[PDB]
Amino acid sequence: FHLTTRNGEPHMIVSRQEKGKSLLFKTEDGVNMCTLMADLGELCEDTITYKCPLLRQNEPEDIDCWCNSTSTWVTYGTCT
Amino acid sequence: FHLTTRNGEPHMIVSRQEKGKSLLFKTEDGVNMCTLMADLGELCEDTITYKCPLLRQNEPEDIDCWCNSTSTWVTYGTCT
Amino acid sequence: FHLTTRNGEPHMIVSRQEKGKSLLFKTEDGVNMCTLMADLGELCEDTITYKCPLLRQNEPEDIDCWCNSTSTWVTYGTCT
Amino acid sequence: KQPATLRKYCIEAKLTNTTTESRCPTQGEPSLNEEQDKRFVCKHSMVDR
Repeated sequence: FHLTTRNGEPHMIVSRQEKGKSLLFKTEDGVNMCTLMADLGELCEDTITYKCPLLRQNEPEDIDCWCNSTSTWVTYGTCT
Repeated sequence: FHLTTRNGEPHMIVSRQEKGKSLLFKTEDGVNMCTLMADLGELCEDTITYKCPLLRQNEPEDIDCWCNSTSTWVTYGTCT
Repeated sequence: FHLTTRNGEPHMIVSRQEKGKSLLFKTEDGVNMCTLMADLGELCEDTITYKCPLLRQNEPEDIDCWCNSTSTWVTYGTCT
Repeated sequence: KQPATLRKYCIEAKLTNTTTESRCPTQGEPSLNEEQDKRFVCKHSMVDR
């Protein structure tokens, strides 16, 4: 995935071949591990973009993306 | 995931932590690799169960699950 | 499959167990490879018979059977 | 006192264990044994394959 930013915050452009794998990227505050559980398809015009909240010792609820060290934005296409 | 059977055929009970990762399980006919692209959430009462077809050198169409050596059934919850 | 002829041209009587596999048969002009993508079922009274065109570096359109060296006729049943 | 009950109507329900089965063109209507279990709701349809 391509690591960029959105208003100072880290942003992940996730491609199709990353479905099912732990997303890791270094940050001043250590190594960040986001988990993507998404309709994740091929990167195209039909993108969706939203935030993966920070979750410390809390079970996830009503979400398919979350990181454990620093909240991150994520973007991926839905095409197939 | 828990490997069981459904009428002689292999059945995969897939949990939340497996979203995005290649599913591999040994079978008399070699190693089987199913690909799960699913609303895949937490295992709960709201399950859905269906089949992942065998696909030999054919692109997938209108499906989010398929194996490449032996057709497999899959089950997962949608809760979050 | 049983290889016979229909007016000098090769004819393939395709059975159920061949669904999904490349059909190869030797011919004076080298080895012919027909591709069957068909409702292909069990050989019975309800047959259908038609031609698989020769296709040289052209993508197939509106067809489910074609060969790459010599046009061939094909026949199969639809029973199950 | 204790008058005869005519009919019980369900006004709220939940669904569980949703299962799907399908066959290729030419191979008849698929089936699921739970289609014989009176606790299930089922539907038959046709879909492109």
